[PDB]
Amino acid sequence: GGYAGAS
Amino acid sequence: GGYAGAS
Amino acid sequence: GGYAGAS
Amino acid sequence: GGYAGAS
Amino acid sequence: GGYAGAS
Amino acid sequence: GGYAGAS
Amino acid sequence: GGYAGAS
Amino acid sequence: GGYAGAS
Amino acid sequence: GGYAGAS
Amino acid sequence: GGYAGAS
Amino acid sequence: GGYAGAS
Amino acid sequence: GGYAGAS
Repeated sequence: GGYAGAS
Repeated sequence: GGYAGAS
Repeated sequence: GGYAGAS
Repeated sequence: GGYAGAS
Repeated sequence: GGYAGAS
Repeated sequence: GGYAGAS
Repeated sequence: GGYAGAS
Repeated sequence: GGYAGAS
Repeated sequence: GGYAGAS
Repeated sequence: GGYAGAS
Repeated sequence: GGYAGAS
Repeated sequence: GGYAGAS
């Protein structure tokens, strides 16, 4: 499983 | 901003 | 399962 | 944000 | 079984 | 089993 | 940030 | 900034 | 089993 | 598993 | 920063 | 700056 975020 | 993920 | 959000 | 999981 | 949520 | 979260 | 894992 | 990862 | 996190 | 971040 | 590991 | 790694 995984994830990615950007702000 | 944004977020995504899965498993 | 998964998800994505953006603001 | 988000969450996912399973078994 | 499993689940996913996003807010 | 597994999981993934992102905030 | 994010987290993922499984067994 | 951003973050990503997986397992 | 394993894991990964990023902040 | 792995990760990458940038600010 | 980030962390990962497994066994 | 940035960081990356894996195992």
